[PDB]
Amino acid sequence: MTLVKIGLWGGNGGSAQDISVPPKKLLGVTIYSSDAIRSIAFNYIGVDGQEYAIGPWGGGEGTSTEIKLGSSEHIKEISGTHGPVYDLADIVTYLKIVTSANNTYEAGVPNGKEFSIPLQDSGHVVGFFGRSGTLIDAIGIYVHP
Amino acid sequence: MTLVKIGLWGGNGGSAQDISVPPKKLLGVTIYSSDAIRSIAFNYIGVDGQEYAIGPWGGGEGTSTEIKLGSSEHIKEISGTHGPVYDLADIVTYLKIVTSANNTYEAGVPNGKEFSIPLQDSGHVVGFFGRSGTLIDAIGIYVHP
Ligand SMILES: OC[C@H]1O[C@H](O)[C@@H](O)[C@@H](O)[C@@H]1O
Ligand SMILES: OC[C@H]1O[C@H](O)[C@@H](O)[C@@H](O)[C@@H]1O
Repeated sequence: MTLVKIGLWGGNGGSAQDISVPPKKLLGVTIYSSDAIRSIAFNYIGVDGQEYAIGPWGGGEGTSTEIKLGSSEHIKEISGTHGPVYDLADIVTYLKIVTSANNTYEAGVPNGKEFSIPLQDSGHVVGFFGRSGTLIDAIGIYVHP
Repeated sequence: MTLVKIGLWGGNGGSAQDISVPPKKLLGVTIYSSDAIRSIAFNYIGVDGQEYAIGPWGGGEGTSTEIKLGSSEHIKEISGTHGPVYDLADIVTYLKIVTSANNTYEAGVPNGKEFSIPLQDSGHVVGFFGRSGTLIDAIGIYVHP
């Protein structure tokens, strides 16, 4: 009914990004990265029962990390770093996502300040918000209890 | 499950600590600290309507930090560091708590890996879990959406 909204982690560059329909079920996340997180996109079923394909936020290019999820496989842990890269002061530089199936996905290069959200009980990540320009300046999460 | 349970951050020393009645409303937090977090205690109204006085977890001593909260003032941001201190490898070394009234409370000395939970919308911290022995080895939070 009410999602928990946590973040964002990263700098103040770029423009605010968000979703207008709260997610109910996260189906996929696609990240592009080099030495920093270059884009994020994600696909979910809204609380309205409709499917949304969000993004990409950021300029992309680099190498892809494609995370596919569903009714039983949930994101249970997300962490990363944010800091200086490519002559910018504070960018999301690295992301690590762990699902309930013990599938681990990593993007970028650890560099800067840590953040981490390990979820217990039934909590899981269902969506994102943040800031983007050419890169992902900052990232935040929506958490389904 | 109505609360979001996040964490813990810190090492694997000490013994697991937790609460059994889910919190509805957090009324106060008491922290003792030196170069590390030496104890935490808190009191809350449970979902059963009863008041609970939890802790102290940890051995305490040092300087006290007393955080008082209520129906309008609650914890919107909690952050900290964990890592080596004294002759130990991974302890909660520092905590910063910010309330909806823009009251900020700090305990310990920043040292080690960062963690941070900045809550948006209606989310707020209502309780804690973690690990303790002589000190607070690790700390986690319960979040009310
Ligand atoms: O996204 C990284 C960077 O991209 C562009 O240079 C601009 O949008 C900046 O404001 C932003 O910080
Ligand atoms: O709490 C810090 C330290 O205190 C005690 O001596 C023991 O419980 C340890 O296992 C613990 O790591």
